[PDB]
Amino acid sequence: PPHGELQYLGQIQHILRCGVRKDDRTGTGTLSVFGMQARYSLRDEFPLLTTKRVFWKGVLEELLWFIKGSTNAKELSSKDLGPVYGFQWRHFYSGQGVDQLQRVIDTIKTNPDDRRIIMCAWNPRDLPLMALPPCHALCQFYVVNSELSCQLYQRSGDMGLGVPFNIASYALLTYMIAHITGLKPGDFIHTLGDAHIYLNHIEPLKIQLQREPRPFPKLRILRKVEKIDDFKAEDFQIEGYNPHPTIKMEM
Amino acid sequence: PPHGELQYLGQIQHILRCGVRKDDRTGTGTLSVFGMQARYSLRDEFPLLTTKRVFWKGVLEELLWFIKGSTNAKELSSKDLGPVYGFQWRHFYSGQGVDQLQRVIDTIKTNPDDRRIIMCAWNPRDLPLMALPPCHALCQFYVVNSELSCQLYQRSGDMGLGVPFNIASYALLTYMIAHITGLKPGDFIHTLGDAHIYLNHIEPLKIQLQREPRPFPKLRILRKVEKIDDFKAEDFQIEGYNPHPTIKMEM
Ligand SMILES: O=C(C[C@@H]1S/C(=N\N=C\c2ccccc2O)N=C1O)Nc1cccc(C(F)(F)F)c1
Ligand SMILES: O=C(C[C@@H]1S/C(=N\N=C\c2ccccc2O)N=C1O)Nc1cccc(C(F)(F)F)c1
Repeated sequence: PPHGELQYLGQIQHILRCGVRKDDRTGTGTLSVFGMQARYSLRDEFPLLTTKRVFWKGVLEELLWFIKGSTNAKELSSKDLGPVYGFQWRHFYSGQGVDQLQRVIDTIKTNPDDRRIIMCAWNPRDLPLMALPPCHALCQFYVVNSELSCQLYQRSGDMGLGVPFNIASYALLTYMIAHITGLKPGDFIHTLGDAHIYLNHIEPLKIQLQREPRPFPKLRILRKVEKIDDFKAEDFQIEGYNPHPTIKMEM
Repeated sequence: PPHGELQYLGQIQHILRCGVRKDDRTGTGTLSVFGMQARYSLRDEFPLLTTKRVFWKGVLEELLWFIKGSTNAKELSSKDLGPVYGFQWRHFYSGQGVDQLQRVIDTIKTNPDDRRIIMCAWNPRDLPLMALPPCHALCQFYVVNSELSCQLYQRSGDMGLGVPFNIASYALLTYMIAHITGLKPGDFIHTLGDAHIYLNHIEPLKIQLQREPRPFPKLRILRKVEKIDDFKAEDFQIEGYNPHPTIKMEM
């Protein structure tokens, strides 16, 4: 079985070769392809990329912050709001609004075959801009044979910085939900609309491309946890993570 | 360049071999895989499948009906509400609610680089069921180099009946929007969550698999059209459609 990270490497390669020039909101140069998908197994492994060191601690901490429902930006001082944007996962507050995350968990428990196990995230800058603002990301969950799978659709994906961080974030989220629903993690599927590489990330990425992936690490949850709000950073241990060196993509 | 329909055939094959048994809402047997994607070129061709005759007339007529915003079910007598569900494309009436379709068209015109060119469809049975009900489908548009591309994400896809019909529907929609925005059709990308085959469709599909695709036909728009509401069925001509025989999938 080939290494899942090869998908990510192949997508970078594909964008470098066939990507077309396209400006973003601020007009600052990307190579762009529309429509991509990769599948990462979560079965006795965890897709924390190995061709560069991924900031796992920030992944964990930021996900925990989102599961809390916190809007205090400084409440996230664990030592530009993207790329996960989980601000409306819990409320739209101790009972005000729909709780998307809790609804996902309950549906998985009350009707695992449901095709509507879906949670959305919005870029907060979009909210005052218009009514019925489009989500930045939709997350769909899926259960078969006691395995929980997750598919993330992002309307756009920064391949150098955001994507590897998002792969780890939603994989971690899936591990958490599986844990509290008594299921085993299955697949994480990552699907993009506008998949793009910033011009200034090109050379660093060309170097990363020449690196050989190493076996993905494992994620262990060290305690028995009951409710999604109960997880702490200390309950998690990444083991066997042997990545190539950090790459600084200069945003 | 291999025939795009081969993607569809390969996905059927993949579901037959690796699909797992999963019940739907009514509990009536499918083989299921989670997460799929196919890309169909719209450049001087139109992805109306050839390994069985696709009911083009119903495709066109139903899309036109949705663009109208009609809720009179009998208003669609052009001779179970799925699989497109375009009921909220225009209103949520001559000015009441967000007009998703018109907003897509305007954004394409006022800011073609926008990553938020998105329109959603809901299964109407979901609406009274809960607040913030998940869409059945999200449709994202994308513009580069005067080409309009479209990606449809469906939370679930009936591979035998719904999928081929949806491929033609969203391809047609893309042709229409391109026409009125002065762009050329690019790619239609079809992405599924729960991609599935009903048990009773298996044998018919196994037979369809042994059929060789023929070149896709072309779609011609016969008149110069200005606003999306102005299209009529008569403005469209499918040419060079030489499909294998009709296959009845017995729902
Ligand atoms: O600096 C960031 C940016 C993070 S990091 C990120 N994406 N990371 C990608 C990434 C990280 C490590 C290795 C490879 C990667 O691609 N997205 C974010 O929102 N977050 C942050 C972390 C700690 C503290 C602070 C604060 F609060 F601003 F000081 C911010
Ligand atoms: O019977 C249908 C079902 C259509 S057809 C469809 N999907 N078609 C798939 C398909 C069609 C032709 C060939 C191959 C296919 O896979 N989905 C639908 O909603 N629609 C219809 C058409 C005309 C008239 C009526 C009415 F109003 F009920 F009488 C309904």
